[PDB]
Amino acid sequence: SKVTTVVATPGQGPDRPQEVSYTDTKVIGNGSFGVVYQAKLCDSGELVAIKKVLQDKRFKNRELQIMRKLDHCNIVRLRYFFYSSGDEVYLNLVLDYVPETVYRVARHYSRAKQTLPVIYVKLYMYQLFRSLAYIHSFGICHRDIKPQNLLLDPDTAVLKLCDFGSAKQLVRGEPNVSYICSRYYRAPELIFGATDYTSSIDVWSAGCVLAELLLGQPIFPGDSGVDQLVEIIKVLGTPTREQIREMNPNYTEPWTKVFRPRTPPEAIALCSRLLEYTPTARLTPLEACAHSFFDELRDPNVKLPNGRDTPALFNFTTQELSSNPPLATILIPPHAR
Amino acid sequence: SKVTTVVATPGQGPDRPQEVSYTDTKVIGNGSFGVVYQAKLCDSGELVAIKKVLQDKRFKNRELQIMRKLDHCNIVRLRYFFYSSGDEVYLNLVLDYVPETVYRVARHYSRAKQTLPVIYVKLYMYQLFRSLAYIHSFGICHRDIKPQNLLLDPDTAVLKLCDFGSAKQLVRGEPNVSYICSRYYRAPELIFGATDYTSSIDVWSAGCVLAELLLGQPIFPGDSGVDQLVEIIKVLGTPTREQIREMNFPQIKAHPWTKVFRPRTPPEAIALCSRLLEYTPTARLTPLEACAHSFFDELRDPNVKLPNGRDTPALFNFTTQELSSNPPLATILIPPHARIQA
Ligand SMILES: O=C1NC(=O)C(c2cccc(Cl)c2)=C1Nc1ccc(Cl)c(C(=O)O)c1
Ligand SMILES: O=C1NC(=O)C(c2cccc(Cl)c2)=C1Nc1ccc(Cl)c(C(=O)O)c1
Repeated sequence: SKVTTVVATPGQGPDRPQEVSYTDTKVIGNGSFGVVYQAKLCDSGELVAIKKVLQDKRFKNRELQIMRKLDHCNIVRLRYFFYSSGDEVYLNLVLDYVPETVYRVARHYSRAKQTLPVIYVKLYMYQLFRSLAYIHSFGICHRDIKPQNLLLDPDTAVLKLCDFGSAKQLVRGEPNVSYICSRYYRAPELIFGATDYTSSIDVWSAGCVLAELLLGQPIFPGDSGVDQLVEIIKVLGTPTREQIREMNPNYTEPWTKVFRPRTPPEAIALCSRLLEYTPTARLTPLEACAHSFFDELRDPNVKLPNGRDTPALFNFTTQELSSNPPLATILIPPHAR
Repeated sequence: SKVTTVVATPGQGPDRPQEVSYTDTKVIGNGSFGVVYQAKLCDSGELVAIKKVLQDKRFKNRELQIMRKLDHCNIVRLRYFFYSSGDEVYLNLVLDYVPETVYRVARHYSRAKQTLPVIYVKLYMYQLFRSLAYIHSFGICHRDIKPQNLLLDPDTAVLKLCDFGSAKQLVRGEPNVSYICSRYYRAPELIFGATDYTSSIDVWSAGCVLAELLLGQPIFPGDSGVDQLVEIIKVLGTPTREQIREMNFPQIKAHPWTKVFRPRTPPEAIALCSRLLEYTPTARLTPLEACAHSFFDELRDPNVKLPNGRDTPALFNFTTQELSSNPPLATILIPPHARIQA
């Protein structure tokens, strides 16, 4: 059918635009400040997604700047970006296409009264943590970690983090808005309105995703900040004054009984280390990958339930390990090339 | 059949302990910080609600203290309150029982593609505003105005505000937490984390309820603070710096509200919405000023009746306390035929 041709700029490297053509354009949903479509590149016949947002024009788009700077196997990649109109100027990001979301998958198991096999919970959570160790190493915080922003390829078990419309370089000393991050996944300090939060808010969110995958429903639900805190308190106990001071300095004023009996002790151990009141006490993304809960992924014989091999899991780079190099000794198993 | 008898304290009358007996304790759902049961009073065979919450001896119950001082035709009345067993202490509040909530009713119309007949939108919204004018006159802010806390009697069209588990006396100068209020109904200043907010946050919430009833769905939805703001901006335009300062993004302009609602929607309803949903807290109408808005002129008509043939509920029995906010408004709030000597 219809073929659109544009002059787009590659996401990485030399700023040397090239002609790009795509076809079969259908709307595939909705993201942050725009609309995501799916289309097929004519040259390679490969499927891609195209996010499209209105552009300020006398202002540089922050999502685009953060994206042109990332290259990781667990993050959707910016392939190109170009401008289009409708006066109104539109910015178009040409990203990797991924068929499913962790959201929709978990829901399937949920209404069928089934619980996602723990092997997948491991594969998915591990990859999310690698992606976080990576962007954090650049001082970037996603600020919207929730199941809906976790894409999955069903057959390969590869997971990619997406939607960077809320991502931001967090600089010690500068303040940041506290109204970011979706309900159920917001870290306590965000609920208490803190504006001096660090990247550990992403870890709390990830902790909520893990717990949700093991539980079969959100662990800290609530229509208001108050309700959510009541849920959090029911599990982490009441915050000591010291703990309240470390989340937000301007306040105003078991863990096994939580999950079914089958659930592995490691999973619960990891949860408790992620979901902590004190921001500095939560594990770092990298420290999480090296947690025993992921030891099965480091087994040489591990395979997917469909018979296939696991995705790339050990191809760590120096950038990725910068957070804490000595961890390579665990992160990279003996057999791994 | 089982029967429970307890010695409770009247809700407002002088402290003369009364023996109360009830039967049929059945669960009706979750109220903030507790569970609410339904029960039938033995004698009158009248239904009541009983909100049971955990009472930690360290402090006195703030919801209880607030409700004991309240008595208005559009607010749930605290009939009696007594303590009970559990190894913990449970505070029990015997409240008026009302069969439906605005949430459930707007929902039936919603998942069937119809909107609530405007006459009902008027009756319900007006009563909500009276209830707000009243508690605000005491300096109390509900802080959780949403469809689920708006009870309705189907036959009489009477509306009662409930769930005061978040209500608080707001004192100029003292700070207040900003994580109160349910998503979709939070005023901008709350989203921006403000801690010096006034009772006008209840008005913003009420504005969201009105818009929702006219629209058939929430007017400012969003899973995050950011999303909600984008929705608010799409309609109120971008906040000027001055407006941001009084409260404490891809710039968009003023959105003619009429584009927002269905065509057929009354100009008065839209006018009222715009005057309620304002960035500047001090610019939003007061509860009382809202009741006197032209959108409610039909309720002041002497011939007005309910679609089921019945008369409208009490709407003009205003008290001095209620009007304290601005006495001169009585001249409009109390229509002529409501002044005819008996
Ligand atoms: O294949 C994709 N690459 C992407 O970058 C995204 C994506 C997903 C969420 C937000 C943004 Cl900004 C982009 C894809 N998919 C997508 C887009 C919108 C929706 Cl609404 C859904 C979905 O939930 O199914 C998936
Ligand atoms: O008849 C009632 N008197 C009341 O004060 C309440 C009520 C409603 C909401 C919160 C609280 Cl704390 C009490 C009633 N009803 C009620 C209680 C719980 C639920 Cl969960 C629902 C409901 O939504 O159906 C209605």
